[PDB]
Amino acid sequence: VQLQESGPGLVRPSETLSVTCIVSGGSISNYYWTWIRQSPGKGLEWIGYISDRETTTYNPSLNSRAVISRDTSKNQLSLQLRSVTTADTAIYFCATARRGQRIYGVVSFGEFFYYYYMDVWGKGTAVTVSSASTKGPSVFPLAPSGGTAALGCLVKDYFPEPVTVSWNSGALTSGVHTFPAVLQSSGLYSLSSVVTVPSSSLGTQTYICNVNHKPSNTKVDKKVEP
Amino acid sequence: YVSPLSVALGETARISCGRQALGSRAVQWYQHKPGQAPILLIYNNQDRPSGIPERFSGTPDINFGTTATLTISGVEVGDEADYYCHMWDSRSGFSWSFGGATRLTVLSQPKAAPSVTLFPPSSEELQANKATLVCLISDFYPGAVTVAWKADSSPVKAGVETTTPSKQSNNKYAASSYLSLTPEQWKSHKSYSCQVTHEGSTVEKTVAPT
Ligand SMILES: *[C@@H]1O[C@H](CO)[C@@H](O[C@@H]2O[C@H](CO)[C@@H](O[C@@H]3O[C@H](CO[C@H]4O[C@H](CO[C@H]5O[C@H](CO)[C@@H](O)[C@H](O)[C@@H]5O)[C@@H](O)[C@H](O[C@H]5O[C@H](CO)[C@@H](O)[C@H](O)[C@@H]5O)[C@@H]4O)[C@@H](O)[C@H](O)[C@@H]3O)[C@H](O)[C@H]2NC(C)=O)[C@H](O)[C@H]1NC(C)=O
Ligand SMILES: *[C@@H]1O[C@H](CO)[C@@H](O[C@@H]2O[C@H](CO)[C@@H](O)[C@H](O)[C@H]2NC(C)=O)[C@H](O)[C@H]1NC(C)=O
Repeated sequence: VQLQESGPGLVRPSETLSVTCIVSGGSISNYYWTWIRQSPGKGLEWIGYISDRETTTYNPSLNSRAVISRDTSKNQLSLQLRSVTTADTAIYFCATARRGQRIYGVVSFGEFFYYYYMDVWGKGTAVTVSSASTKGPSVFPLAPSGGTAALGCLVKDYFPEPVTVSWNSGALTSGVHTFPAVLQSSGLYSLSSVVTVPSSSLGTQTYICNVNHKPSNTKVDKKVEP
Repeated sequence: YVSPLSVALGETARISCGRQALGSRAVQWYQHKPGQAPILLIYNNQDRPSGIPERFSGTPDINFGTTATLTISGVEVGDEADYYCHMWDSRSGFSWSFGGATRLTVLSQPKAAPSVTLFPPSSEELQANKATLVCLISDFYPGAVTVAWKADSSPVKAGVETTTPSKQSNNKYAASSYLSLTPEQWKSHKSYSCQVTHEGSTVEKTVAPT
């Protein structure tokens, strides 16, 4: 199946984080669902899971600050983490859990246990915890070597990630390279997305870069001209 | 939370699970690449989901003395990731933690020459009373790099923000460097140059106001 995550991107401390998991390719009532996160500098931390009877079970390390719910009308999983702190900044994945029975003796004697393994995952959503506010990014063009040339868009001064950069929707795929973001001393991020375009294609073909920053709710389309 | 595993290219890698089973065990091996979705490699000590290559294999719980070991035969550059050993048994109960992850680092990868692109500040940026030069390095191995800036003969020490070479799209490294200046400073000197030192090799790109 297919799983997609949605989040606020930024939550102030002492508030309530909330993420949503949209599922597709299968029913939501006949599967065990689970939430897992990964903080920067930390490994994967299993948050909790929910059964098909809507009876949830959470990690005792979260101090019962997590609540998982299921909505069959929109086929969505929901996770709410109250009283967030700087440590709760993490990428949140939702997955489908399968329960296997492991028997080493008599079933009547309780000589067996249940284990859970997740087979289908989601790409995850990045949610940061900070007291600052979201800032809209400024996008600048980088106008254009072996019959080709480099044409890029420069996204600067945004907070925080995620931020998506596309080139003419799905029309431009070859040469599209989005370099990792830099963390400046001011706490602001910046990245560059370049494309290797043939020199003859310049002047006749248009190349517009679409930049979307979800935490600040900004969407800008910039056309680069040599 | 990471244990290094520098293995040779084209050989067998045996990842021993950090947790020792107390009895009848149920071992899951997860593969997690940075910025991607974790993949379930092995969901029972000898079970393999559909689509997973046969190069991955776990040690079945035949006898008790068998240590949980993830075997990866014929490792490739695309196998570099974190490997989690989710352990279950009768005497430990519900194991909520994924355990320590083993990060695989495939060695003996051929050297790649760095591709450097230098972009001068933009006009819409110069009219915004700022000017940042962008130095993009891509497609090089390994991640050892030294980025320097030179305003003509004079070097530049302050105002340089360089990223970590985390980018591994085609399993090759890539990084970015930003030199922040004012428009007066940009138009002051004759030309600015980004000097990248990869494996000691020096490649230099140069731009100038025009
Ligand atoms: C006094 O009597 C006691 C009870 O009769 C007896 O207790 C027995 O003790 C033995 C060892 O001492 C235990 O053996 C162990 O059994 C486990 C469990 O195996 C069973 O379950 C697995 C899992 O099945 C799941 O997955 C399959 C798909 O793979 C599904 O079809 C299935 O529905 C489940 O979802 C299963 O694989 C096993 O099947 C194997 O064996 C059968 C044998 O009929 C084959 O037909 C089959 O093809 C397969 O090869 C089995 O159903 C096992 O994993 C261990 O390896 C170990 O063998 C018994 O569990 C335990 N209890 C019972 C009820 O037997 C005492 O030992 C006895 N004492 C004396 C002195 O006589
Ligand atoms: C039962 O207990 C014995 C007690 O040691 C175990 O025997 C050891 O097994 C390990 C397995 O790696 C060997 O390295 C040791 O040399 C063994 N020691 C002796 C004294 O035999 C045994 O493995 C346990 N399990 C079973 C099924 O017998």
